[PDB]
Amino acid sequence: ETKWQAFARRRGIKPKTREQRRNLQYNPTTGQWERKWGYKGANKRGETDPIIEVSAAKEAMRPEGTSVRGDKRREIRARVKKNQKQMLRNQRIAAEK
Amino acid sequence: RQFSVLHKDRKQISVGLIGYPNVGKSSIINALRGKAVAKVAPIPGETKVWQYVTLMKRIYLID
Amino acid sequence: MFKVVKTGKKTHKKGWKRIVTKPTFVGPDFTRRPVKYERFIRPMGLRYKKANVTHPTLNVTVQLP
Amino acid sequence: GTGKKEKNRLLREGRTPGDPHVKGENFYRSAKKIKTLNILKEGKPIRDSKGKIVKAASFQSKEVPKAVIEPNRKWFTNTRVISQDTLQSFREAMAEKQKDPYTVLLKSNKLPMSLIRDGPKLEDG
Amino acid sequence: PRNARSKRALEKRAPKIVENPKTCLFLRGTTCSQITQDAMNDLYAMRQVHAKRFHKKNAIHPFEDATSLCFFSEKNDCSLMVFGSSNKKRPHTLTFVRMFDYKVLDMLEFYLDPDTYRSISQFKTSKIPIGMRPMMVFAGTAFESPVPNAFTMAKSMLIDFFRGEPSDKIDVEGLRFVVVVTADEPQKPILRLRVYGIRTKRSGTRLPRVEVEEHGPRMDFRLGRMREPDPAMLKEAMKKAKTPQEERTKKNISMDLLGDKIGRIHMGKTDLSKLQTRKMKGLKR
RNA sequence: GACUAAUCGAACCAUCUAGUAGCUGGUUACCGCCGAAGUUUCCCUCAGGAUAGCAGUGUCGACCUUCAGUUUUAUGAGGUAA
RNA sequence: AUGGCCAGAAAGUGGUGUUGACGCAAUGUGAUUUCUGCCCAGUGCUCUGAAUGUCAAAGUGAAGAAAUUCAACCAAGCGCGGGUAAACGGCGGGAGUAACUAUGACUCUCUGUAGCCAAAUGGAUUA
RNA sequence: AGACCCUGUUGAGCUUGACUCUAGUUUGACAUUGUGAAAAGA
RNA sequence: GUCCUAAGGGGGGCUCAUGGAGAACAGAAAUCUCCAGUAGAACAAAAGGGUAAAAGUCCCCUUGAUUUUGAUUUUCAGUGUGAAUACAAACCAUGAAAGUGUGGCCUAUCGAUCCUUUAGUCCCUCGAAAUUUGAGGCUAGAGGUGCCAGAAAAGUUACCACAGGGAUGGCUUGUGGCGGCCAAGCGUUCAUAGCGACGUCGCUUUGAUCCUUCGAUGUCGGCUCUUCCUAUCAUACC
Ligand SMILES: Nc1nc2c(ncn2[C@@H]2O[C@H](COP(=O)(O)OP(=O)(O)OP(=O)(O)O)[C@@H](O)[C@H]2O)c(=O)[nH]1
Ligand SMILES: [Mg+2]
Ligand SMILES: [Mg+2]
Repeated sequence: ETKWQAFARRRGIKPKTREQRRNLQYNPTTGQWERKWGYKGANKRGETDPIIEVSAAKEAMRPEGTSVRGDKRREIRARVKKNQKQMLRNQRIAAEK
Repeated sequence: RQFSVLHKDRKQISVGLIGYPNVGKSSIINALRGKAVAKVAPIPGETKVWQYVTLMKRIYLID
Repeated sequence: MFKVVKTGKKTHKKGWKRIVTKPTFVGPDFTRRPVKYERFIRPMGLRYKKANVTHPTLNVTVQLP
Repeated sequence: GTGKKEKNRLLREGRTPGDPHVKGENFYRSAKKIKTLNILKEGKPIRDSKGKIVKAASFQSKEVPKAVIEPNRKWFTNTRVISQDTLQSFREAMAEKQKDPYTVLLKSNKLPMSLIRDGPKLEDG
Repeated sequence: PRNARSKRALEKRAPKIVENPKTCLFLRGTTCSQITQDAMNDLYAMRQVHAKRFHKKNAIHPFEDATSLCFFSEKNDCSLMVFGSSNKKRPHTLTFVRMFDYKVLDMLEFYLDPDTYRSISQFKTSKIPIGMRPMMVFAGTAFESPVPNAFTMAKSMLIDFFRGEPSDKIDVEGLRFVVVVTADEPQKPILRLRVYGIRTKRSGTRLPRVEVEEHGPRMDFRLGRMREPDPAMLKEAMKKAKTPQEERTKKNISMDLLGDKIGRIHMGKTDLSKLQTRKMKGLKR
């Protein structure tokens, strides 16, 4: 058992259903169906949009060379790096066991 | 107990008692419990409403 | 969909129970939960087992389970 | 001994430290039991000083959801299929059937009963 | 496993509840006689579908070191190995080697009799189709010894070699070749391996009359050096996994002929002898 | 949870004590000059906050620069009618 | 009785007690009749039975120029290992065996129109 | 200005492996605590 | 900082890196042609024998982004038409076919103005002086919740009390819903589509059976007595 599996067994966390974990959601504003993640997913909404609202303070704190169009990809890379470190820790623990 | 073993997947079983008036449904429930838990009278129609009595952990009796 | 079913002998009554106000399908081998642990109430007068199904191609309406 | 405090009980039972807890946990109450007993205490909305509901009760959410159906290829396929050999075997089985009082029915098998049960008598038909 | 193809290979090589048919690796040492190479060719022809063949010379002595055999099992996913050798002490040797978990489970040497060995091509008969599993017949008193010995392990390896693929059904036209292994208790006993084709003839009875014709190859072996399995590894290899379609029998739970789940209740004998009836006023004389 | 001087799920008396309330009620002459407003922006919310904006008194500075919920000109969007 | 149950800030203090198991103190049930579904051993009750496994204060030994630091040792209770008020509680039976002790586990199958028996009665349908 | 509903930085009574304490009980050490012997050792 | 009808699967065709000889610019290095080329390229893994009419590279089709069923396996379920899971079967894609192949991979969370730790010799102070330990301040570093510490302050009051705040509508009535067809007409007549009253057609016992009553959260009454409406049971007329 990994760390998440042990924690879920202790806390009584139920596994999500296959219908609940589908990569599909209904966007009301566009009135269309879209993916939550992956190619053209909801996690990258607005990277290809023609106009993006930018906060003045956020743009001032933004480093030179970077733009608003890569912030979501930055957050995805950070989350993927954290998940990868966690799964590597789990694999190392399972290898020791 | 055998019915409870057969329905071990469920949390408990309910056993409802039916019949004519004055046949002894409440008397049977009281006898199974070993205690006067349901009202008993020789006049017909003493029991007017449905009543739950917890016989064991997984056995309920319904008068 | 859900209406509050009030229980208790006091003037202030517990309201944890809900009752489904629309028709439901309970399926086969249905035994109701006991009243102490029955939060959702699906009344027997609203349970349906058959429906009038129409085939768009054959233009035939049959009552089906 | 060790102590009747909740922390001492946690180290005595060896639960992994840092785990979250449901409010009201003790020796007599697990998280499942607290959820079960708080179900009985549910049903009261959160109101302001003027009685207006600011948070709805359980299963009284008052917000209208977007009731839509996605296009899916699964809607236009057959969910259940059965073969002629299987139908013939079921017909032979139901012809072979005999009633035993000391046996009980625990789970009904979902079968196309109209294609398995025998036809009515010709006089009635 | 980045690619789906490499992932498929890894899942195929992963342990399973029901196993894949075992793969046999045919390889030879630095010295291997032509008779031994012909015997390896005949065994490969018997087992074409689930075998791989090496073509180089390997300086490996299997009873001294088997690390290279473990490496080859790891790389080729082969659980059986036929290793050819030739020597002054042992002129023609076939070393049947069986793995478990990519480590050597057991090993057995066969010494060929060279003057009586006949290849498949030297018999002028119709041959077995590719992919057809032949039936097996084991004859003699050497296979029912109470102690596990070299003959019993040879029987096990030959069963695992000519096992083929498992099947719950078989066509009646696929019962036309038989492989017969004969060996007797006793100076060294000779294990004789023969393959025959089967002809059927009318006999005036529903059961047909079976007639045999020699198919080849004709092999005579003397059992040689012997490497028995470790005990714990032997129990780990003889553990039998349970198929998920094989249900566990529950007490008083069954399934009827219509698929309904049926429970059994038991009432017991009705004993009313110790019941005292009510002594009413009207029952007294 | 009855009684304990008409006082009891903690008697009566005096003091700390003018205890505390964000809640309720009230808050006392006249005239004149101005004079309003409800996500604008950020913060975990309800039992939330600041903050932008709108106002009044004084001043000071050359009350210096002039600017403007408007049109026109030209160029965009709307090339949409015609 | 060098005792229990209490009360008291304490006391060379008081009550039970001018008392001593047919007594004192604390409980549950509540006349009489009826009356103890079958079997245990999970929680609990109690066993000075072996351990130091947790192991404070004081004490012991070592290092430093000392402040200080590190080590064994470490009572009761807990823990471990036994018997139960078997109270709570869990437990559908009965047979075998290959396990061999707890937990087994793997199969088999289980459904008298007023009597008999008990020291007149068979009751709670209690005056 | 009753009752009922709702709100509170709400008050108060009661309960429990809720928190921090504590009466009581139990265990260890020190002083009260003196006098000799008979051994075992350093 | 950019780009993509995504990856994947199936089928078909072709052979690569390099060397030699040649071709205006083109000259070691652009593109094209021939010959030789066991892979010496590319794709994966870590061969001590991976892949050559392919496992490489280009075309065609699917792109449907995680299908259905299960009395079976494992786990769980106070929301038990079971859920997740494994396996099997069916489906699906491709191909002429043999067949091939998919129907996911993972993970507690919180702090970064945080936690832990190191060095300062030529940094400062310990306020009577000096030295050595030690402590504090300041500065500079290192790592990132395995070895970076920690993340456990519950209920009840029908025994009660206080300070306050409160207590859809010119609606309805006599004729069902869904689906198809016809349909006078409305539109349209460079598109012949779209609405459509009146209707119709399919689902919802030879006068039977009586052995199938299907859930109080929402509360009504009774007496006495007066009046009004008509949507008239009776009396009156047609
Ligand atoms: N002699 C005898 N009398 C019995 C027995 N069982 C029940 N009775 C009597 O029968 C009477 C009626 O039975 P009840 O206890 O009222 O139960 P019921 O049949 O549900 O009656 P209702 O509640 O009115 O429907 C009881 O008063 C008993 O005294 C029995 O086994 N033997
Ligand atoms: Mg009765
Ligand atoms: Mg009754």
